[PDB]
This record gives sequence, C-alpha cells and structure tokens, in this order.
Amino acid sequence: KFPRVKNWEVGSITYDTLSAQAQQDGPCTPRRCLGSLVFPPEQLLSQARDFINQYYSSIKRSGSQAHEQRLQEVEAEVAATGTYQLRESELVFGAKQAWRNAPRCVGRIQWGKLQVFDARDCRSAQEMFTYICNHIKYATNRGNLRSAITVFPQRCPGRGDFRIWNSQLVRYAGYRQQDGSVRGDPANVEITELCIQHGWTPGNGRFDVLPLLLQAPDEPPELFLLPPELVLEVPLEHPTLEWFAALGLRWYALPAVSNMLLEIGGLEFPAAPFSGWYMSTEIGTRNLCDPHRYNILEDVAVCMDLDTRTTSSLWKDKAAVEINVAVLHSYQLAKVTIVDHHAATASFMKHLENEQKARGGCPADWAWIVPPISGSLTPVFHQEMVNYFLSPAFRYQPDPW
Amino acid sequence: FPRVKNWEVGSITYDTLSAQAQQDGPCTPRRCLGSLVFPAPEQLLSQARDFINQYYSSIKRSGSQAHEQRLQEVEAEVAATGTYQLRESELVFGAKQAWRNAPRCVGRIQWGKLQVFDARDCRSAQEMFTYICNHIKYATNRGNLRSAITVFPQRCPGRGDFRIWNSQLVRYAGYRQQDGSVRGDPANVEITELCIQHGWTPGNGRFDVLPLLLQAPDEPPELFLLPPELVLEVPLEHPTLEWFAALGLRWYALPAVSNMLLEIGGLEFPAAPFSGWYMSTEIGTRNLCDPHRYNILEDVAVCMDLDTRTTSSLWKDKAAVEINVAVLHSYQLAKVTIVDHHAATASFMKHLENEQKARGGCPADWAWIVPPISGSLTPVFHQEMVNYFLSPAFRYQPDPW
Ligand code: HEM
Ligand code: HEM
Ligand SMILES: N=C(Nc1cccc(CNCCc2ccc(-c3ccccc3)cc2CN)c1)c1cncs1
Ligand SMILES: N=C(Nc1cccc(CNCCc2ccc(-c3ccccc3)cc2CN)c1)c1cncs1
Ligand SMILES: C[C@H](O)[C@H](O)[C@H]1CNc2nc(N)[nH]c(=O)c2N1
Ligand SMILES: C[C@H](O)[C@H](O)[C@H]1CNc2nc(N)[nH]c(=O)c2N1
Ligand SMILES: [Ca+2]
Ligand SMILES: [Ca+2]
Ligand SMILES: [Cl-]
Ligand SMILES: [Cl-]
Ligand SMILES: [Gd]
Ligand SMILES: [Zn+2]
Repeated sequence: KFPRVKNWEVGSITYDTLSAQAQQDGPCTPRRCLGSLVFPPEQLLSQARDFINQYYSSIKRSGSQAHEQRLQEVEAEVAATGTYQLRESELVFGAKQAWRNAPRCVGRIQWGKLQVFDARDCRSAQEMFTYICNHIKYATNRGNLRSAITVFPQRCPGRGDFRIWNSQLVRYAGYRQQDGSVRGDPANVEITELCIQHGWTPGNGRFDVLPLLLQAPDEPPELFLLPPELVLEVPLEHPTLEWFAALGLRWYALPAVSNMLLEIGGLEFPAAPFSGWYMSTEIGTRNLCDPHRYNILEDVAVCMDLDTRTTSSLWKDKAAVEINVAVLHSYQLAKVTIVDHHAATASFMKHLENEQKARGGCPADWAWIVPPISGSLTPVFHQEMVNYFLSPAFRYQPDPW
Repeated sequence: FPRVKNWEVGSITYDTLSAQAQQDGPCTPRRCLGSLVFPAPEQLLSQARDFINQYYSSIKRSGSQAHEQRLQEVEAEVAATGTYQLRESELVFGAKQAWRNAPRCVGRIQWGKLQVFDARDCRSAQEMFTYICNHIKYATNRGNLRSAITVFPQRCPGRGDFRIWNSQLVRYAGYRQQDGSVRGDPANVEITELCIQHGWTPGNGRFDVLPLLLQAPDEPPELFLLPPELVLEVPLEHPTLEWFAALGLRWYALPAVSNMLLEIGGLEFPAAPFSGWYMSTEIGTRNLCDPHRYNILEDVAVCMDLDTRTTSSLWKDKAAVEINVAVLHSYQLAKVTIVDHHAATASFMKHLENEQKARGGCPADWAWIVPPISGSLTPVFHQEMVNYFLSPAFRYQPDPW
C-alpha cells in the first residue's frame, strides 16, 4: 500500500509513505494512466482545520494552547463571515508548502527560501501594479535573482476576483498576419490581442514586452505598461559562434508566473504571482526550439552549416545544444542567475533525499522533472517517481475571459 | 472517454479504446505510478472468446458461421481439456496484435510486418537452438533487418515451460570485476555468472557475445554457443572524429528480446523471442552513456577536448550527440538497418493517427516513447498519451532461476 520507488542508476529503494496523505484525486485509474496529460461551508472548515494542524505540527506547537485558540478562531470567523483570515506567518508557511508540494517543479531544493509579499490589503488595479513592480524590482535584484511571491486578496463570496490576465509578468507579444503565421511568441497571441483591444497600440518586433492587464473585482481590467528599466533582458550570443548574436535573439531575466491559483487551508488566491529563476532548457529548448514557439532550430542549423536534409546527421540535436549553450553563456555574461539542467536535476535528487527524511516521500511528475534535452544524461531520468496532489498547492484556473 | 491533446498542433482526440482495457495498471486516483519500470477455466474462456472475436473482426468476418463455429470449437476444447490450441492463422495474428498493443514500443508503425515462425512442435533444448539460429539468420539477413518472432510451445499444466534464460539472443558479457566494478556490459552481470556457473569458459573483453541458456520442460538449462558468423556486429567509428575508432567500441546488429511472455487469448507462451531493428538512441545514449552501463560519456568528452569541469559547458550533451552520430554513421556504413530517434518518433506519430482511425486510440507509455535525448525536439514529446493494458500482450515474467 506504500509504493516502492527504485533508482535504477544506483539500485536504491525507498517507500513513499507521504502519498497516503494525498487530499485530492488525480486523473489516473487502475484501468488507464493519464500521467502525461498537461491538464488532468463545512467543506471550507475541514480544509481550514487540516492546514492549521499541519502548521502547528510543523512548528512543534502541536496540540498546545495556541493550537486550539487558532482552531476556535477560524470556526468563529467562518460562522461570522463565511470565510477566515490567515495570520501572516500562516500565509508564509502556506506559500512555501504550495511550492514544496508542486509535483512539476524541479527547483524545489530552494523551497525554504521564498520572499512572501503580503498584498491582501490591496484594492484597485493601480495598487496591484505597484505591488507587482515592487515584486519585480525585489526579485530581479540587478540580476542576482531572489525567489518571491506576492499574495493579492483571496476570493470570497459575492465579490469579484483579483486576476492577472497575463500568464507571466514578462511576455513577448505575438502578432498574426494575412500570411497566417505569428511574429513574436505564438504562445501569447491571445493575450496580445487582448492587450490591443484594451488600449495598447502594438509594436512590430519579435520580442516586444507585453503590457499588464490587471483586474480588480468587478471592474474591467486596466492596461499597464512596465517600466523598461524594470524588465531586465539578456541578449543572446554564443561563446564561439560569433554570428549567433546577429540573430537578434533575447530573453528576459525573471520568470514570474501570474495565472496560477494559490490554495491554502481552503482559501483561494486567484492572483498570487511567484518568481524564481530560469532553468536554461526552458529558454534554450522549449521557448526557442518548440515547433509551436519561436521555432528557431532550423535557422540556427542553417547558420551552423549543418546537413538538414537527413534526420540522421542529428542536426536538430546539435543546433539545440548550441542554443542552450548560448543561453547559459549569455545569462552568465550578463550576471543573471540561471541553472543548467544538469545542476538543477542534481539538486532535485538531493531534494528527494531530504524530503524522504523530512516526510517520507515527495510528489514528482516524471514527465515534467526530466529535462526536454539530454533526459537520460540527468539523474532524474533513472529515478522512479510518485505523483499525487497535496495541499497547500498551486493550481491551474480558468482564464478570466 | 479521456481527451487527448497534441500541444504542438492543438489537435484533440478521445481514446475510446482504453475503455476495453482488461488488466489493471499501477495507478489510482490517489497516486500515479506511471514512471515505475516494473509496476480456473472461466477466465480462460472469456479471454479466448475475446481473442477469437478480435481475429474474426480483423478479417471482416465477424458473426460469420466460421466465427461461431470457431468459438464453439474453442469452448468445447476448453471444457474437455482445460486449455485449447490456436490455429496457425490465429497465432500469426496474435503475435502481431501483441506487438501492436505494446505501450512502450515506439516502432509499432511496423506491427503488420512480422515474420511468425511456428515452433509449437519444439521438443528439446537442442531443437530450440536450431529454431533460434534460423530466426537470427532470417532476421539478420546480412544487415537488411527483418522483424520476426519464434513462438515455442505454450505453457500447459503438468509440464515445465520452455524458457530462454538470456534477456536477448545477442548480449555482451558483463564480468563482475573483483573491485565491485564490471568489465563489459553491467546489465548482463547476472546472466553472465549463470553462464559460467553452467560450464561456459568466459572471456575478458568488453564485447564478448554470451552463449544461450536454453530450458526445455523440466530440464536444467543447457548451454549453446552462437556461431560467430551468425552474430553480425558493427564496429563503431565517427564520420569526422578519427580517434573514435580507437575506442574499440562495437555493438550488435540484431536486438532480439527473449525473456518476455507472449499472451494470446489466455494462452501463455513463456518462450517467444522477437526481433526487429535498433533505434539509435538505445545504443548511443542508453547502452553506451548510462552511468550504470558502459558509461563512456566522460572519456569521449575528454577526447573531444571539452571542458568537463563545469556542467554549464554542456559537455555531456555534446559528447552524447557525437556518440549517437557515431552509432548511426557506423550502422549505415555497415549496411545494417537502424532508425534515428527523429525518424522513429515521426513514424510513431503516423501510427497513433492510423490507430485512432482503426481502433479509436492507442496505448502508449510517454516515458518510454519519448527518446532519452532531445525529447522535446521530437513530436511525441508534445503528444499526450494514455497508457493501458490490452491483450494479446508481451508481458514481463519472473526469471527462471
Ligand atoms: C528558484 C528556482 C526555480 C527553478 C530553477 C524552477 C524550475 C522549474 C521548472 C523548469 C518548471 C517547469 C516549468 C515548465 O516547464 O513550464 C517549474 C514548474 C513549477 N514551479 Fe518551479 N522553479 C523555481 C522556483 C519556483 C518557485 C519560487 C515557485 C513558487 C513559489 C515554483 C513553483 C512551480 C510550480 C507550481 C510549477 C508547476 C507549473 C505547472 O504545473 O505548469 N517554482 N519550475
Ligand atoms: C521494427 C523495429 C522496432 C523498433 C525500431 C522498436 C523500438 C523499440 C524501442 C526503442 C523500445 C524501447 C526499448 C528500451 O528502451 O529498452 C521498444 C520496446 C518494446 N518493443 Fe519495439 N521496436 C521494434 C520492433 C518490435 C517488435 C518486432 C516487437 C515484437 C514483436 C516489439 C515489441 C516491443 C516490446 C514488447 C517492447 C517493450 C519492452 C519492455 O517493456 O521492456 N518491438 N521498441
Ligand atoms: N523557472 C520557472 N519556470 C516556470 C515555472 C512554472 C511555470 C512556468 C510557465 N509554465 C508554462 C506552461 C505552458 C507552456 C506552454 C504553453 C503553450 C500554449 C500554447 C501553445 C504553445 C505552448 C502553455 C503553458 C500553460 N498551459 C515556468 C519559474 C516560474 N516562476 C518561478 S520559477
Ligand atoms: N529495438 C528494440 N529494442 C528493444 C525492445 C524491447 C526491449 C529491449 C530491451 N530493453 C532493456 C530494458 C533494460 C535496460 C537496462 C537494464 C539494466 C539492468 C541492470 C543494470 C543496468 C541496466 C535492464 C533492462 C531489462 N529489465 C530493447 C527491439 C527488440 N526487439 C525487437 S526491436
Ligand atoms: C504532453 C506532455 O505532457 C507535455 O509535452 C509535457 C511533457 N513534459 C513537460 N515538462 C516540462 N517541464 N514542461 C512542460 O511543459 C512539459 N510538457
Ligand atoms: C525511472 C524511469 O521509468 C526509467 O529510467 C525509464 C524511463 N523511460 C525509459 N524509456 C525507455 N525507452 N527505456 C527505458 O529503459 C526507460 N527507463
Ligand atoms: Ca492573404
Ligand atoms: Ca486440436
Ligand atoms: Cl518560460
Ligand atoms: Cl539493447
Ligand atoms: Gd577529423
Ligand atoms: Zn498514472
């Protein structure tokens, strides 16, 4: 009943006893596995009680007098108002745990180091924009990136929601044509046409930084431009292919995801943007080489004078590696924090070891932990994993439109 | 029915075929175990009936008098004897269906092209060896590789099974060095020590072809030496790195898995070796660069004058790509069939499309279908997959010792 977990490189065996505490059900059944799919009152009280019990257990104040007082407080608040309020310390712990619980995050070695900005007093999109700019400023830190989350007011009944319509704080526009294709990032064609309708006059470049569509409850969203000095970017060059710089490729320093819902003790924060730093394959492999993203692989291979008319020359593999080399080199030259996929998967193995001792396992999504190049060259390829949902959690949520 | 999305193209299918899954997998709504490597006459009759229905469906004669008579014939034989015999045509169809149903096989575009050798009248380990040698001869075909399976007698009560103890017909010895290390292939250390145990004089090279341990019913295994002219091998060289040839690397032409159980209509064939041809990442990435296999990555990188002290030079990725290049170049030079991971995954995408039309789905294990290098450079990375167990099937089975 406790799954056996084997590492095939070393032969080590562990047992995931944590999977028993999985609060929610995932998409798989004994009949069929859907692990590869991207998108798989008294009720509030039971989740709220569960989280408080987690928190006090985690500070060794379990069952003490402060534990019961907080339990009765949430009872009264929910009866009085329909909801309740986290103490600032509970919010901090709950955000760290939602990161710690994210099965698809290879960066969780860092989970204990997260700057939490409490923006639960926010109202209006103008204040929203100020909190976000402070977050971006703090997290970018002149290239020495620091992990941070900003928590905007929770959802509650009768009232609208706070939403960041952009999937990330920094996104490059994507524009379609009468020739059908996209110039810029195809991933952002939708948010680009939304920003246009809500005021923004569009650029025409391959890396036009999008504005922010920030939404206060019930109010339509307001359009905000980001101070260019706030948005650190890294122009991409290669250490030995001197023509690589002339492709005009660039990427931004700060990955800051703004469209996920943070859930803590049954509360729901539809706007809680978090940022850390990049793993280099996210940029060099997925963002630049995916067929449905910038799709630059063949351009680079033509410049490397590779034989592209036969798959078996491995021209795709060679071009991809050099693009990832360029990313690592360009970020290091610019003194912007970045981690290559070998270092990051090595640290995730350590995190698996630490979590086994900390709580008897660790939820992990193999398909997302294994890097998209050089999979089996990294230790996580050889590591069996168990995926399950724990709360607090980061969850997907529907688009505000 | 599970909705299945391709994220490159945006296309969407529903896997209705999964609803027919017979046997249960390892996953539950509470936890996904999809990344784990190793997860009475009445049941026989329902399995036989289903298989007979499958056969008559395949030849577009469902509900025909021949269909009904054959069901009654199977029913009568099971009632009288507790088991039954396949018709030859059913054996051929069942072996092809078992390949078609194998979720971890990326080469299933070929599933209709399989030479089925019927060895169900085999009576001794010596006759086994003759049947195996003819298989290797046929399938190797002096490098123009042809897919084939040889089906030895089914399991039946009151008699031991036929078994091939070796995991493949052609395997390199793995000599347990006394330093706790291994000379040769570490995957084959167990079968190597059983070969010596049974009287084989061992070599000391890194690419010593193992002898076969063949088991006739109720008989200890017997040792048989493969004729050297029957075992086609490919010396490994690199098209532009001339020193690569001096590594002394080799691999064999013919991948012929011999330790899986073939299951058709509830009958079980514990010895049914099958062979096709290699996808190059199997040799170049896993067999040569896995840390727990030949583990040549660092040595090749040093010969390439790469900086092996920092991960961020991507020296592992660069050496791995050249080793895969050497494998593809060397097999092409030797005129031995091989497919690269780009072509194989593209053909697997056509197979998924064929199977969606033909059967409404296709069982597929994403973790095994995505190649171990350049995963997201291949189209299967972006394809959601549904994993489930259909029959006929190739199954893992316990080792005979
Ligand atoms: C600090 C260094 C970090 C690194 C190197 C890192 C790395 C990654 C990577 C490579 C992914 C896969 C993303 C994709 O493929 O689209 C991911 C996913 C994720 N990360 Fe981390 N991350 C870091 C920090 C954080 C932080 C601070 C949080 C939240 C507080 C976080 C929460 C998540 C979540 C929830 C996902 C899942 C997203 C999804 O399911 O789509 N990560 N991370
Ligand atoms: C025709 C060329 C073929 C190619 C290129 C191919 C490719 C592959 C590859 C690359 C794997 C993964 C192996 C590993 O990583 O250990 C695999 C697995 C598998 N193949 Fe194919 N294959 C071919 C033909 C066949 C044939 C003829 C059969 C049987 C009649 C077959 C049945 C299977 C099965 C059952 C597995 C699963 C093995 C396991 O779970 O350990 N394949 N195939
Ligand atoms: N290091 C980081 N990375 C990272 C972590 C979590 C989430 C993300 C962003 N995840 C993108 C998921 C995604 C990718 C492509 C497409 C897409 C859609 C249409 C066409 C083509 C592609 C859609 C989605 C969302 N479904 C990045 C960090 C971000 N914050 C702190 S650390
Ligand atoms: N193209 C082909 N390929 C292929 C298909 C199916 C199975 C295989 C062999 N799969 C080996 C799985 C494996 C890998 C490593 C280790 C191991 C064990 C201990 C130490 C180190 C490694 C053990 C196993 C088997 N459990 C190859 C073909 C084979 N027939 C026709 S086509
Ligand atoms: C279909 C498949 O689940 C999809 O391509 C996944 C696979 N693994 C991934 N892994 C990461 N880290 N990020 C991703 O977006 C994906 N995409
Ligand atoms: C732990 C993990 O399941 C294991 O390393 C798997 C992953 N995917 C694989 N894929 C293939 N084709 N072959 C393998 O042996 C494996 N091994
Ligand atoms: Ca037009
Ligand atoms: Ca008969
Ligand atoms: Cl990104
Ligand atoms: Cl192999
Ligand atoms: Gd040369
Ligand atoms: Zn599953």
